[PDB]
Amino acid sequence: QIDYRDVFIEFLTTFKGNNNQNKYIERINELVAYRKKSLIIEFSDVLSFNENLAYEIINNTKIILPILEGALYDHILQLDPTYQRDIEKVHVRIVGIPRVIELRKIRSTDIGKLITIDGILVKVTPVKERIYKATYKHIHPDCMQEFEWPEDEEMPEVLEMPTICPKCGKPGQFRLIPEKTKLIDWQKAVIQERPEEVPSGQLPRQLEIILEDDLVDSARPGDRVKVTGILDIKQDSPVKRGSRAVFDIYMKVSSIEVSSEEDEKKIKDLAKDPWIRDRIISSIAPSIYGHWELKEALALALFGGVPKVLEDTRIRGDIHILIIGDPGTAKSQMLQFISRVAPRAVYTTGKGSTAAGLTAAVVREKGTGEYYLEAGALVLADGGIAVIDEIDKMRDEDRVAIHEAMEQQTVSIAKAGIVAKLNARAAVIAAGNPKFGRYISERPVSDNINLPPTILSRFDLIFILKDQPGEQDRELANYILDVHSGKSTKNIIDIDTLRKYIAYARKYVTPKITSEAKNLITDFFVEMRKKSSETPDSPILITPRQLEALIRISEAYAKMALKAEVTREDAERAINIMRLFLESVGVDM
Amino acid sequence: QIDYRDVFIEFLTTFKGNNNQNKYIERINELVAYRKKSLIIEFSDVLSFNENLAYEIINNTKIILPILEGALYDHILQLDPTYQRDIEKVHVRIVGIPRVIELRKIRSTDIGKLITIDGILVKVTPVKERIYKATYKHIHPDCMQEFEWPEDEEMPEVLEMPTICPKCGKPGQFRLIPEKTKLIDWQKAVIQERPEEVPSGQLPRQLEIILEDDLVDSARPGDRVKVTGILDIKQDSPVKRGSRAVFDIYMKVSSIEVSSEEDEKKIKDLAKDPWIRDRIISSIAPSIYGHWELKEALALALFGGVPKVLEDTRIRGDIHILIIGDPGTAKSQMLQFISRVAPRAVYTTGKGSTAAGLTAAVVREKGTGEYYLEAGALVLADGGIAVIDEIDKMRDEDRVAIHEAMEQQTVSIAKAGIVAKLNARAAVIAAGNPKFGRYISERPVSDNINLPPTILSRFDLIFILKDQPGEQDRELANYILDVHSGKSTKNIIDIDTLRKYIAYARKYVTPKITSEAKNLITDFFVEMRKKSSETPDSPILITPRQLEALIRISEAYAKMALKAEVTREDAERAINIMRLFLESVGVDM
DNA sequence: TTTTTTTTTTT
Ligand SMILES: [Mg+2]
Ligand SMILES: [Mg+2]
Ligand SMILES: [Zn+2]
Ligand SMILES: [Zn+2]
Repeated sequence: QIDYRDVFIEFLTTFKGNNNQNKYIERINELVAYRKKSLIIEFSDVLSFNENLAYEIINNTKIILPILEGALYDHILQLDPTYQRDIEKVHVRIVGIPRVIELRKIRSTDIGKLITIDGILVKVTPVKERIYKATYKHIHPDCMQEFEWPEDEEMPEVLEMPTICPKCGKPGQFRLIPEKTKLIDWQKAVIQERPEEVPSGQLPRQLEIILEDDLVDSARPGDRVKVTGILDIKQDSPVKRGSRAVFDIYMKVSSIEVSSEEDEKKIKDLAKDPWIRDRIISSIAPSIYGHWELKEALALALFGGVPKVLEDTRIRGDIHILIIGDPGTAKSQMLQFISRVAPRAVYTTGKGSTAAGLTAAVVREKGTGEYYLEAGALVLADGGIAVIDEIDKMRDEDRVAIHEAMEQQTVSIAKAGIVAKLNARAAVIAAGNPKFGRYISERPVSDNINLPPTILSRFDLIFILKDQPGEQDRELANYILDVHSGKSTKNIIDIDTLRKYIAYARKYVTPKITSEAKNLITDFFVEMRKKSSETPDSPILITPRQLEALIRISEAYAKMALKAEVTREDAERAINIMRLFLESVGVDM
Repeated sequence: QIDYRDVFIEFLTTFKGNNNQNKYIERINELVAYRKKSLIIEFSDVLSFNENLAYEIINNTKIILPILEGALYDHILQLDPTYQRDIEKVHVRIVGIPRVIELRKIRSTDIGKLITIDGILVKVTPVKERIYKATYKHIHPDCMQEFEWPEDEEMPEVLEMPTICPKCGKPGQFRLIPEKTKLIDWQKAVIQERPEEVPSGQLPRQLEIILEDDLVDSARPGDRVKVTGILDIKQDSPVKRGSRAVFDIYMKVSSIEVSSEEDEKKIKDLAKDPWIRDRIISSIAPSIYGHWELKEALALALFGGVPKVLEDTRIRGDIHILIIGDPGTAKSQMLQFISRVAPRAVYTTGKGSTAAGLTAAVVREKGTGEYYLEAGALVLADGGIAVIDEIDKMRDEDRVAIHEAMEQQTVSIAKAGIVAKLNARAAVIAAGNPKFGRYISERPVSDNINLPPTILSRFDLIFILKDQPGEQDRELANYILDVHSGKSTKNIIDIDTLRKYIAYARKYVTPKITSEAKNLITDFFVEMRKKSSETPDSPILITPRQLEALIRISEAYAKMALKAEVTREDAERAINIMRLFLESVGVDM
């Protein structure tokens, strides 16, 4: 019963963070500048400042938020009167709730309480409008009266029409007036539990969440998010009894977090090391012995090149890697590691995927009867990495559907009266086996690969892996047994901070090509083309695409060290890595 | 007539266990400490204590269970007052009901009586909420009153709305109030009769069961369960009568069990025998003469290895066995025995299965038109054993769908806008015939097996069975006729005990590799690679997977004797069994 | 009819 608005104001105005700069007065300072009508407050901060205040938000969230939000609005008005007539209400979002519940463990006792759920966003609906205060006209020749139907109460989830006119007391028919109705933004989304918490032999479960007002379009499908809000039962057709007094539960989101300053200096400290590139390479798949050249190639694909957008066309900035090897060469283990360290990645297999599922699917809604597009794997991976294991097992008629997405980075659909074009700017990493399971050194490269030259030319680097039992078996066996014994390699960058390093580099680094790097790349390309003409029967063709691979690889090397330009050292590395690629496919220089 | 609450309370406090330890008193505090809010009792113990109490439960179940619930709740509160305000209702479940009825023999006379049914779970729905006490607000300009609609009575299965407002006596509009409504967890499951109970030439029958409150998520599909509760008729769509006074039936589950301390003593006593490993092997398929190396191999697959989960990757712990042999070599008979003895096994046929059915299928839901996922055979066998008979009869383009699930133990689907990953951690045992039906000694091994090297490397052990007539025919003929004569081999562990032994071993034993075992395994693997390179023509490749096979087999041998360490003795056995596998495929050592 | 994944018969 004690007043908390005064406690809120002093907490907001007076608070000391770890940085010791009064974090919480800068957020409200930016609140009036950009007019976002939403404030983020950490539960750890309010708990430290006032234990009693933190509890009251947890257990009395229903009747403490409108009071608390009203106090904040008055303080905002005092700071700047211009906020009036621009924003009517300001929302306060609380994050970091200790009450975290697994999606499968939700029971009846959790209804009506503020909880937090971690999951994967799979579906988003277009933004719509919801009525919370309607206006009606009594169509009865004596009334012609206007009244807001739900008095001193917002309109419930199910729309209800008045039966007795409050202005005359007589029944009849009522007409809604849209221009006098108050609306609010409304969006529906579906949250799926993470594969980590799925029990054995069970399919994952899904939960429906509702986003309103400024929370709409705050995330995209495939993201990993944490949602805080209140659970409630869902009503769809209350008019039809139809027995079965059983309801499903939904969630009203109060705040959403999508998966800080101390990370910047931590990343900058790593880049200061002159051997940062070697540290990153050594940190790729620490459980795999050897394969140093493959680890270097996979590191480049994670960073990628610099895309170019021009007046008339655009140039692909992503790097594609293809690996062919004998079974048991740990090709899949490295691909699994890539899908974990990448900030955004989609893992698919050759046999378990279709052309429609990879790019886009045209699906007909049974109710409406209209066709609409469904995002494929490549579309969902835009701006990230796409992994296609067992690519050689895909049907050739089905594999050609990704030819344009791999180079033009677009998906074109002309089906069922729908013509559309979707961006698919995603790097592709693929693995497969030779034609006869294992590579045969007694036969040419032409029949060993068994892939059309069109798709091969789209890959920047192609590595052929040969399992040759030699003198390294003892070293390999010792390394494997140490892994099984729990021994772990040291002096490596862990997966969590490595993911942050890649995300920062891909966002704030854009290397430029210098004059000295141009000469080295130009000379190598001329020699590469001349050497290729010696053998025309090989299925590997040196096209102008290979020249752009040199540029992309060179930029990726500079981006690893957070450099602002491509020097001659990066060009030398780019030439060296492709020399190994050419040697593997049988081209010697 | 008389009150049994005093008898019930003293029954728990005065009952004596097997060794006079009062096996009910220590359950009460466990319920209090863990707040499990559910207590189970045994009918035979109740019958052994007081015959009158047992009859009243078995007959007047609908009027004595709430009475015993109240007495139990009072006894908990006095034992620990803190139990209040956390659990407002405690359920008591009775098991071991003598009234057992087959699913196909249910008649109208059994309706409303406490009965027990044994069957197989097939379908489970997501957990929902059911209203048992609602709150309404009369939307009439004069009432604005809130009341609980069902007075002194639970809300029936049909959602019924008040017609006359009790607070004012007038009809009108009533609005449900979810905040004041009381809910209860609700789940729906389908149970199927056992295959051995189905009459000749008919499909198995199914029954619908309802699980509520703590009984939700009590089992997974494919389990064998025993459900006890009251039968009742199902009212689904009573809005329109449409004649047809015929109704279905459903069961309200009161207690459920799936598929003990006495068994642990028996299991531990068996492991004390030094020759337990040989005793266990002799118990595998007692009706099959010979094939000692195959029985030993099948025993290892039942126990398996130790899966390793690291911060960046995970290692398969299951063991895969492949058998190729001439027809009539009892391959199918031995595989059928494995399905019976394994705690969780799925039997499939190569011809009677498809790629979608083995791993996962995307099906368009008819009600909404939206695609969703259906678990395949491998997913349903997670944590168990998958048996694939006639693997050679599968289409090659269709058999490759299980390559990922057999090594990475995952299933990836990218179809119709659905991207998902599922765990398929199961062991695969497969059997098949050579290319020409029977093994041809003239031709090499490569054309006899007729399988790609990729799938062959996935199998830890491969055995080739040759039906060669010889001097052993008389011994085989005598053994078969003795089986047909009813004679049974003695000194073998029964199938029921063996299943319990395997389940205990797989849950509480995690062997570790010692230094001595590491040296023996490393030396053998190096020798294997050197020998394989000398003859680069065999269809078997010694990949690094073979090294991990030795580790998994070594752990399985230690796990068979409930040993916590892998001594040198287990390494020698693992090396010895692998030697026989190599000699079978013609790889001399 | 139409696109899609699936089991099935039959164009
Ligand atoms: Mg692989
Ligand atoms: Mg057979
Ligand atoms: Zn009126
Ligand atoms: Zn009333």
